[PDB]
Amino acid sequence: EGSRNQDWL
Amino acid sequence: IQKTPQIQVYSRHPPENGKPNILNCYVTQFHPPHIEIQMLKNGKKIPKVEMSDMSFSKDWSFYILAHTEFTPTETDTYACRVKHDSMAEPKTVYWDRDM
Amino acid sequence: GPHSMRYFETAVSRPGLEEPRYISVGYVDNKEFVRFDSDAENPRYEPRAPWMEQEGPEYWERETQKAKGQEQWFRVSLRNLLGYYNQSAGGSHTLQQMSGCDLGSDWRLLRGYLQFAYEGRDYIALNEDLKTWTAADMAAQITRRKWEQSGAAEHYKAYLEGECVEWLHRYLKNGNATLLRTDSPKAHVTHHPRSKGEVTLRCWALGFYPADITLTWQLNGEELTQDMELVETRPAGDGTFQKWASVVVPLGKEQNYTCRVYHEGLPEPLTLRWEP
Repeated sequence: EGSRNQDWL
Repeated sequence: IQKTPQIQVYSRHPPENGKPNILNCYVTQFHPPHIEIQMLKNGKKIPKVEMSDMSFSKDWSFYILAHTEFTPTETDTYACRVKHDSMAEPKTVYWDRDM
Repeated sequence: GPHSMRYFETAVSRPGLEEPRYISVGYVDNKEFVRFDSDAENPRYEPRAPWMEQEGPEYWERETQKAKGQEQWFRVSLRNLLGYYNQSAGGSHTLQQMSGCDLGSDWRLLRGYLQFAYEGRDYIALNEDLKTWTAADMAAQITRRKWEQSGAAEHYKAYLEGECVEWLHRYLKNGNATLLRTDSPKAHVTHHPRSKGEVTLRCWALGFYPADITLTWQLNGEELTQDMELVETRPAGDGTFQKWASVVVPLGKEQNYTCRVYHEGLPEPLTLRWEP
């Protein structure tokens, strides 16, 4: 199952 | 910097003149991922060429397998031709049944 | 042996009123098991291993939904990066991400990964401690500062330590033996006369799986890793792989030389000499 990135780069 | 593709051309099974086989063109280690690959029979574009999906390596590099059905003969030559931003001219690599 | 799960994500921006192409590939024990491509007919996560049929439509809902969000994330990130590097409109740019799990053979977590690349060069990575960031370029600093500000590492650490591990545990039992496959190599040496009293000995290994393998040539117990030729290991197209390694030696004295092949699925290395 994939992860959800948090704050953008 | 962009990365210059490495190319190998070889058949799936051991070559035997007259015997149907699969020809692979494996291209690796390139960036950016946009690339154009053609497989050639006696200088002419082979139609119906299986092309795997975009993939990359643990070192961030991209690679692709191209393959087509084929029958090696004594006089037919086969080749892979690749165009990619990292190279002025397209590169052609000739199948070599020993390599 | 140990086990792993990875998701390799890519967003590629190309000039236009265009949207970046977002591609996400899942891997369990290095074998592609799921995939999502934003240039698809019907953009969704597709199974790539047979044992993933087992998962019902609800799974695919979540994951593809999860994908659409990542797709946005990459799109914004891609724009910020253009700023950070002072790149002007009209470029071809690429942003990559690897994240995931390593388990020992006790299925106990061994290590999480989270790293990014821009233009195919390391940009930022979560450190093994899963709370500090390594940032390559000067431009990566501002991301680091920002993510240290928001405590991003705690968000990933939760995922890498929890869900990633559990789901991998789940995939492992559904995949079971399937991804335990090994096909051992078959080896021979082809004998190629040279000029100048020589012969080129080529050691071949065919039909093996996984790709990992080592081939060596030995003159008298000594290991000639010295001016032999290799090729990058190559896929056959059929699920197996091939490789070869050559040395150049005096013919007539071919018993002197010996090739060895090392592969998981071998009871023991293969020793072989050119057979007249």
